Amino acid sequence: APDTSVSNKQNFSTDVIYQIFTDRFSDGNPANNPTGAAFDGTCTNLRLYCGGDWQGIINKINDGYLTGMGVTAIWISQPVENIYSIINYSGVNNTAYHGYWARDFKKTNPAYGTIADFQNLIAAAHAKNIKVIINFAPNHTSPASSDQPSFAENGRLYDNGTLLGGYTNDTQNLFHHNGGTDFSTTENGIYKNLYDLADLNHNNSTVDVYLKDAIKMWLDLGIDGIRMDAVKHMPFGWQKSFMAAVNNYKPVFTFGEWFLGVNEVSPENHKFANESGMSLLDFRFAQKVRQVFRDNTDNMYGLKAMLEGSAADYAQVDDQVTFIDNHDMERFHASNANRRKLEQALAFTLTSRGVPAIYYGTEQYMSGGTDPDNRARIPSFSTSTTAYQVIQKLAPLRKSNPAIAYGSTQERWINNDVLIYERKFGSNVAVVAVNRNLNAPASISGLVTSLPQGSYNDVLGGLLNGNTLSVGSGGAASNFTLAAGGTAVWQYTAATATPTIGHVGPMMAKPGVTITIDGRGFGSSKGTVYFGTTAVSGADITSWEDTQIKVKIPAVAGGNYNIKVANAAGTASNVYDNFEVLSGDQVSVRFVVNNATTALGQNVYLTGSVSELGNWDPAKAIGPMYNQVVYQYPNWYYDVSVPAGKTIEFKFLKKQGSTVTWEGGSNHTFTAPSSGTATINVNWQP
Ligand SMILES: OC[C@H]1O[C@H](O[C@H]2[C@H](O)[C@@H](O)[C@@H](O[C@H]3[C@H](O)[C@@H](O)[C@@H](O[C@H]4[C@H](O)[C@@H](O)[C@@H](O[C@H]5[C@H](O)[C@@H](O)[C@@H](O[C@H]6[C@H](O)[C@@H](O)[C@@H](O[C@H]7[C@H](O)[C@@H](O)[C@H](O)O[C@@H]7CO)O[C@@H]6CO)O[C@@H]5CO)O[C@@H]4CO)O[C@@H]3CO)O[C@@H]2CO)[C@H](O)[C@@H](O)[C@@H]1O
Ligand SMILES: OC[C@H]1O[C@H](O[C@H]2[C@H](O)[C@@H](O)[C@@H](O[C@H]3[C@H](O)[C@@H](O)[C@@H](O[C@H]4[C@H](O)[C@@H](O)[C@H](O)O[C@@H]4CO)O[C@@H]3CO)O[C@@H]2CO)[C@H](O)[C@@H](O)[C@@H]1O
Ligand SMILES: OC[C@H]1O[C@H](O[C@H]2[C@H](O)[C@@H](O)[C@@H](O[C@H]3[C@H](O)[C@@H](O)[C@@H](O[C@H]4[C@H](O)[C@@H](O)[C@H](O)O[C@@H]4CO)O[C@@H]3CO)O[C@@H]2CO)[C@H](O)[C@@H](O)[C@@H]1O
Ligand SMILES: OC[C@H]1O[C@H](O[C@H]2[C@H](O)[C@@H](O)[C@@H](O)O[C@@H]2CO)[C@H](O)[C@@H](O)[C@@H]1O
Ligand SMILES: OC[C@H]1O[C@H](O)[C@H](O)[C@@H](O)[C@@H]1O
Ligand SMILES: [Ca+2]
Ligand SMILES: [Ca+2]
Ligand SMILES: [Ca+2]
Repeated sequence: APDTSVSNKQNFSTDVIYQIFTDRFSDGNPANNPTGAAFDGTCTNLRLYCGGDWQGIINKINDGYLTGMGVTAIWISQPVENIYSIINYSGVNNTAYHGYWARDFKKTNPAYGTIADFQNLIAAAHAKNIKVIINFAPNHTSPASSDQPSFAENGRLYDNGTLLGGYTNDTQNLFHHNGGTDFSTTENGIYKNLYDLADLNHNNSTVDVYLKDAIKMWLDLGIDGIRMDAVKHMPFGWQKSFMAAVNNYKPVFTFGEWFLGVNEVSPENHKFANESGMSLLDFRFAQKVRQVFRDNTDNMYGLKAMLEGSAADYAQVDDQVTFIDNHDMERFHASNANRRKLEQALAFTLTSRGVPAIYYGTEQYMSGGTDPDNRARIPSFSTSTTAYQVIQKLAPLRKSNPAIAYGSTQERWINNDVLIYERKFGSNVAVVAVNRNLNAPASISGLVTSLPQGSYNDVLGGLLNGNTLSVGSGGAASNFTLAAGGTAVWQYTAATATPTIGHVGPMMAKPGVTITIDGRGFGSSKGTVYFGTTAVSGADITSWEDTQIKVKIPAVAGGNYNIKVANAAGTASNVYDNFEVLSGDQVSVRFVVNNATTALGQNVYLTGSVSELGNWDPAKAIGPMYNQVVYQYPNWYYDVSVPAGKTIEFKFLKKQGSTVTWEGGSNHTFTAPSSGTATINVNWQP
């Protein structure tokens, strides 16, 4: 099957996602509507259930609203059963309409539908070439008070109906009891509660095994991707072991939500996306887009800086999920704002690198402040809005032109208000011109592109005042006027003679697992696949065609490898780096080191005899470790994904910058569990 097929669960770069807040999209089955005080059929009280469900999504899939827009993927509110409590927060009733208050990860939220409804949704979507992503929030259960068990459902967690435990009398330690986070430090935000939500303890074997079993159930139901909620708030090492569980079973595109504020560029965020096994919602992209197109707090130079910086900071920038707003931000379109601002932000996002995700209702020009005002019921299903047509014209390009899906990004013209950028992949090219200045045209002369000589029509057909482009020899464009608020898209596609890799997924798994290599120019005859210097050919290459290769990871030592392919004739492709071969199945183990004193700025790290611990290379040591919440300095701790059942030797390090101080004595040793978790507690050896 081609890289663009709906069956490709490992690659969403050729897709356009539609963010569906289930309860607020379409009530297709009034019969499963919550009743009484938990419901408001008029959807005036945005904190109660309005009725939106999966039958409704099925209907909008079948009547062409989404397909007519060029939408090829959707993500939905967490599907698992939530508490049924109607909580009164300072005079106002609140319900789990948002799906974030889980009580049973192995059952569905009856308000959204039954398991059968979910199966029907998966089927209906796939029949229309639409992939389905589910929100999954393993960080917590629901609102709770240990001193007041009668409050809500006490954060109780059930396993397919069987009560496991609640926040009160939590002798099993299924949850954390360290108060609420103030977001002062990453560690603080991980081992303390978000709001009053019962924080799950992933170091508890029951919890660990339970959540991994739960996600497998959903994987078996046919989901095509996972949107991990609040990933900045769970142990990064545990999440890696989680992604390993997913990838070593049935790999599907996964990304997490890690909020970044305006002007916030986070190295931790980059590292998580680069090493966790999942990508992230591109807040850095979203926030800059809002600054430039919405709030006028930066110009095109800032937009360019964001594009160049992110392409360098993210190992797989093409896996980051882009957007201009979502369920937590104020809607991009302000009540009194010119609609062209939203339309340009949309065109920009749809033609930029990554995986575009449009928040439901954006195309209907919905406005609204922060939660819950940004979650109003979609006002209409009109295909006649300009925004709807913008998506309709550009969304399909991610499928037809690989430059948009996998291409590099290069600025070709720029000033305060204008940015003309080029996407390029193999012989494919796309040039996008945007003039955010709604009052002043711009004279574009000296524009040089990779477009072959000829005349190119604006793919938007002048919808956003774009124009035709005339390209001479050398790719030099003839002088033209870019209209005020003008947005144009010119593109070119052609066969690629040389094997070219545009995407690989998953990027982390153990030997034997099948990975998907997408691109162009692979040829129809099986060639060769390389993991580092190791060559794979023949039977282990399950299938091979021009745009997609399915190949089993060879049994090489755990580590980071460069992926490359060669066609049947032996012509080698470009290198797709940063592929992590795991040493085997993974388990999350907590390492605790006692009496490791340090100077301010100096931190303790973990190193060991397996790639998962960096194979003794300090530059790849695990950490910086923590020393405040669960354990206190001079004791440090960290949760780490390590190969199950392996006997591992390790040591701790104290690092100040790249300067390293090693534990003295012999290596520490332990054997990781075959499943579940474990805690290894040792003393720092001088
Ligand atoms: O020994 C003493 C005492 O200890 C224990 O009590 C402590 C608690 O255990 C501990 O958690 C802590 O709780 C306090 C909080 O730290 C503090 O912040 C405060 O919480 C308030 C909050 O300030 C209020 O704003 C209000 O919260 C609202 C939100 O503002 C709304 O936006 C809404 O939210 C929900 C969203 O609508 C949902 O979409 C979803 O959000 C998700 C996002 O959409 C998603 O993008 C993101 O990634 O993840 C989010 C989560 O999935 O969920 C949101 C949360 O439900 O609604 C909430 C609810 O109104 O109210 C909270 C609660 O009052 O106050 C807390 C109480 O003090 O500190 C406690 C005391 O130290 C023991 O439990 C106790 O018995 C002991 O006596
Ligand atoms: O955002 C939170 C901060 O995180 C990081 O801080 C870590 C330090 O870099 C790391 O050295 C360690 O800090 C411990 C000190 O090493 C240790 O000496 C002692 O600190 C003493 C200090 O020496 C003394 O002068 C002062 O009077 O009392 C301190 C004790 O409170 O304990 C420190 C831990 O409590 O761990 C830190 C994380 O907990 C970032 O480096 C920092 O920039 C961030 O602000
Ligand atoms: O692959 C090559 C070798 O790999 C493994 O060796 C690793 C060790 O097992 C591991 O402990 C670590 O070694 C560090 C020491 O633990 C640490 O004490 C220090 O050693 C210093 C020593 O303190 C000092 O007295 C002496 O003068 O210099 C030593 C350094 O030369 O740093 C060590 C790291 O350099 O990392 C080793 C891999 O680098 C296998 O165990 C080994 O058999 C392989 O040959
Ligand atoms: O002609 C090559 C040149 O094109 C672009 O330069 C623009 C510049 O961005 C505009 O602001 C204005 O100064 O016109 C120039 C072309 O004459 C590229 O930005 C530049 O890198 C490239 O060399
Ligand atoms: O600062 C709070 C928020 O205000 C507005 O919604 C901006 O568009 C957004 O970028 C910012 O994060
Ligand atoms: Ca309903
Ligand atoms: Ca947590
Ligand atoms: Ca890369």
